[PDB]
Amino acid sequence: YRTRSLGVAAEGLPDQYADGEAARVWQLYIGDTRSRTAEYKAWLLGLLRQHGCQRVLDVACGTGVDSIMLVEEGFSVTSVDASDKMLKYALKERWNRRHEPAFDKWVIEEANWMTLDKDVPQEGGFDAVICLGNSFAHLPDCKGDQSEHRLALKNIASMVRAGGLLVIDNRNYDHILSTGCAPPGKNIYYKSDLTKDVTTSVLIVNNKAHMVTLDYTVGLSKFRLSYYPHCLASFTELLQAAFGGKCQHSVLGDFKPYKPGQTYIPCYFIHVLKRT
Amino acid sequence: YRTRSLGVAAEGLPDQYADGEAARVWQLYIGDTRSRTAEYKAWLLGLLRQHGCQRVLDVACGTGVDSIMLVEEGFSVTSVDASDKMLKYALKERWNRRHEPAFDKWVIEEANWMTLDKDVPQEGGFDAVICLGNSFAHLPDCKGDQSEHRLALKNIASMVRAGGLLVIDNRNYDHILSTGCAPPGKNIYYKSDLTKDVTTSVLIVNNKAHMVTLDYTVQGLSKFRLSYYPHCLASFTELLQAAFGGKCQHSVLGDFKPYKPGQTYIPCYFIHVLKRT
Amino acid sequence: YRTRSLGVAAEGLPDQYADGEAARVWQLYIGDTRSRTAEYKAWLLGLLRQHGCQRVLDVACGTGVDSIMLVEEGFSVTSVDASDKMLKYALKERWNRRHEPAFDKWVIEEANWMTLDKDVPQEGGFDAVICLGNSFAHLPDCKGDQSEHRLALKNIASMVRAGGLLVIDNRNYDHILSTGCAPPGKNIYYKSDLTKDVTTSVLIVNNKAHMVTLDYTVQGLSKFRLSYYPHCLASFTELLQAAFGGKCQHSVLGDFKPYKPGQTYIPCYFIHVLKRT
Amino acid sequence: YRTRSLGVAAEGLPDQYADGEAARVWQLYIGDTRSRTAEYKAWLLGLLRQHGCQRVLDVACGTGVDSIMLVEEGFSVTSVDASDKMLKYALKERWNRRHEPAFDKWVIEEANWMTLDKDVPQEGGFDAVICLGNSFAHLPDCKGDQSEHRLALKNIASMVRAGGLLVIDNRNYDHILSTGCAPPGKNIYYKSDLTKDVTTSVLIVNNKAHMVTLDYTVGLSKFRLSYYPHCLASFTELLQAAFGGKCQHSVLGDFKPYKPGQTYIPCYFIHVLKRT
Ligand SMILES: [Cl-]
Ligand SMILES: [Cl-]
Repeated sequence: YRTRSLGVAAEGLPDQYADGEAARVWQLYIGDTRSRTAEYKAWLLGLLRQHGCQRVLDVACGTGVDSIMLVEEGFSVTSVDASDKMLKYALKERWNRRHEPAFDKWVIEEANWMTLDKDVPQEGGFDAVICLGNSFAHLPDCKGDQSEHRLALKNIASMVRAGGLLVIDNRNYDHILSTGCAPPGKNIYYKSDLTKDVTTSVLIVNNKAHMVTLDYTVGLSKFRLSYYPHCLASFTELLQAAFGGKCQHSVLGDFKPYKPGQTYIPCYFIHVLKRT
Repeated sequence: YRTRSLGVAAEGLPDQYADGEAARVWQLYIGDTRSRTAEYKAWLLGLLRQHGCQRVLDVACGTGVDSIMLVEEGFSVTSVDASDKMLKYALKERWNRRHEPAFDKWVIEEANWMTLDKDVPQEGGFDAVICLGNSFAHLPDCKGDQSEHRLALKNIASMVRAGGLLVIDNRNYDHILSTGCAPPGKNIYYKSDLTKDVTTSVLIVNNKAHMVTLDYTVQGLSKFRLSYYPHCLASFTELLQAAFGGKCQHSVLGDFKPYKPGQTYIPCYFIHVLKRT
Repeated sequence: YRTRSLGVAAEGLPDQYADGEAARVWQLYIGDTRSRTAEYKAWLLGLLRQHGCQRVLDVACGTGVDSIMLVEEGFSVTSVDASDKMLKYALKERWNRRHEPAFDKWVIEEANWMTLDKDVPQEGGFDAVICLGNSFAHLPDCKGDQSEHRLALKNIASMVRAGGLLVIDNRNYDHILSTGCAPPGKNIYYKSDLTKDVTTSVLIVNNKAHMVTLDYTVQGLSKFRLSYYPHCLASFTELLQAAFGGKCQHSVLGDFKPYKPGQTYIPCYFIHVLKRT
Repeated sequence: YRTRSLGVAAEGLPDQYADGEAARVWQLYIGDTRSRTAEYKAWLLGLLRQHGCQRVLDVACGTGVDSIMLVEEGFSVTSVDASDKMLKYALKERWNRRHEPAFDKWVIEEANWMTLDKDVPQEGGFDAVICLGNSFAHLPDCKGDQSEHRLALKNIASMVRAGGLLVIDNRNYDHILSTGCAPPGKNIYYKSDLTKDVTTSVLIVNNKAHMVTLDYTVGLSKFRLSYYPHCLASFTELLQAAFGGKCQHSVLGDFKPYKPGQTYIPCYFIHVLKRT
């Protein structure tokens, strides 16, 4: 005897967990990203312009910060996320700036990886599809095999029109697994000026890493966030497979070309594929 | 071990209970409100215009259907709700119509009854504040006295300018308690063309009704639960007076008509109009 | 992720909720039963001996206080309960006194009302089956008709031999519903010397009382919750007849005395004695 | 609106989770131990007799199987566990055999590691205290440091009278961690004739192993059980510390003397300490 079904709202009632002490701290986290690094912007703009990208799909746009840059830089952006809770902030921003012609043109919609094909509006499909900030790692492997990772990837891939780009990244889980730590301050896209401590939890199921759970401490309060530990060799194969190997594929480590065995260990691997 | 804290989202992940069978059926419920009845529109519009209301605050605006009407009729509307889940549909609509001047001027924001004074923007406060559709009954009495009902009301009241209206209703809980049924099809504002069954659950705590919970089945057969505080007429009226310090004129309608104690016709909803003096 | 499945124990680990604040206060409640009133003993012993009862089945025996009396008075008692948590105290007692011949002969076993026929050992079935202290009211009506009440009763009935008694009671739910209070200090079997406050919660589903839940505070101030099905007198009586196919004699006591409809004195408990014919 | 507080029972009502599909399968597990191995009995009896043990405390006795043997072999046994749910089976057995003088004399009681000193009845304290079958591993480290392991051990230690034995064991977590598997069929005390599959989950917190969770499949149904991963070097130190190093201490691997670096890898380490 819950008083309302899980997931139903009520006029003038806060949705189920809005008021919780973890939420009102999680919103500090979701919004401490207000400091794009110079090196990131220079790289992304550089790559999209080099390949002649005009219409861009930004998947898992979150508060839309990456999208907002693209809109400002002259691109034709549609931005999607599954989370209403975060999409709300992008939608807000668009609205304040609804008066600027670029922002009138900015398309923001709900979409889920698992049904991406039905969700997104376009015809032709995009010049580039970007999925940056390690968002793909959010997707759990509940099934057991990786049948959800395969389907999500093939849906994102399908968004890429012949000669177009998929630009997608993962935190260096190779390094994470071997040290057993996901330390703070390592975002290459946005730098935080927030002090944090992180507890790293690695879950190994039947001798295969299966989840990395981060317990953040940041006025002092706790939130939890969880990740699928994508290893470089494996993620690469997953990406190829989404295209049927009809793609060229290169690997960056922190925006610079990556060579197996190099001495510098990157915080993130960034995969750029062009559909052939 | 939860893999994420309750109430935290993840880029590219549905928020906690979005895909549950009760949710994707609740959205069917919450978008039934699509057939405003003729005499509702004619009464509301008539009252606002009788008292010269221009600036209107719509509290718990839900998908914003009542607000959308007001904007379409020329009013200066601001619309609030605590539920992001619902405010989503209103914001959507405004966006589609952002091209019509009236909709550019429509203000939509997050607010909670418990902090309404801080939350809403304005100076100095509305011609009329409308809270209709029985939303106030959504607010539970967790603390046990009715201390929360007192504060909410007092906050809504405070939005009302000198000379202004508070327009606020309740389903007829007197009738509900005495027959122990809150049956379907009774909405006087929007008529459903959806078939439903309702189970009605009345909770009495130490001899005072404390909660009415409704378990809907809707016709693909699916279920959801929604809960209410049972505001009786004599009580709610006192509560409303108290929100104004009695410095108000108050009258009671039953289904849009003047209501008289002991009349034979039993109204589905009581609707309270108060003017601040 | 739970670290162990719900309901599995671990060598050297307390079972799931043993150390919770409500448990270690519930045990204070469940061992209040330590002051049998004089007129209870005198009525029970009197009835059993009037009808020549030797072999007795005590159903929901809890800590076994009623059973311990019967054994001490010379009866052939078997005692059952579904709750391991409670059966623990009875088993303990038997063990301490395992040296007295009467206690060597006392049978104590696990049984569930839903399967009572399979569960209890015997051939051919008891002189009297006693289920007293309002335990039957513990059984919820989850399925909605009273199908479970029917089966339980029918199972208990089946334990009764030709010529035998079923002795079974209910707190007076008629009174409870009509005043909306189940107040403390009313036990006619055991008197507490413990101070308590009770909150009474009545759940009505589609116009039929479906549950009474009691939230106790006990005087170190601690809280626990316990729930009951509200058996009304007219109804429970029909249910009991039906368990025997009407092939039974039935009478109703109010607090150990013959009960007559419309009398002025309002009993705390109704106690039903039925003899199989 | 739970209808009754968590952990309260009701005359003629099954305690909270008794009826669950995991429980009625867990009882198959708790009772598939009806086949003591010959080698175990020969070792334990041998050791207790060698040191002249008469009064024995069996901690975490579970269904009492080890205790029942001791009672049958002539010892003065008191047997304790925290779990009513399992203690119930020992108590049962005693009762059926209450007629045999040895079983009249058998003391069975409730006790918790954390308060063992107050819980157990004795004066002098025991000739040997046995905690076998890997039960100590059941005790989680919720605190974070190992302050509960330290207190439990010092309580068990305190049960041992001058010149007496603590005999206590752990599954080989060294091996478990390094292979990432806790496979079935490896009990050296009791052999199962039950077919099982096990999923092994290792949880590493801040680079220190913290939990091993076993999901059993055994008519096919699932239960879960969890363990603290005690490593040999560390557990040894913990045991010494419980005595203040005023103890001699040897290590067996599967009942045979254990030598660091030997080629045979044991399933269990068994610690025998004598208080000096
Ligand atoms: Cl107007
Ligand atoms: Cl007798």
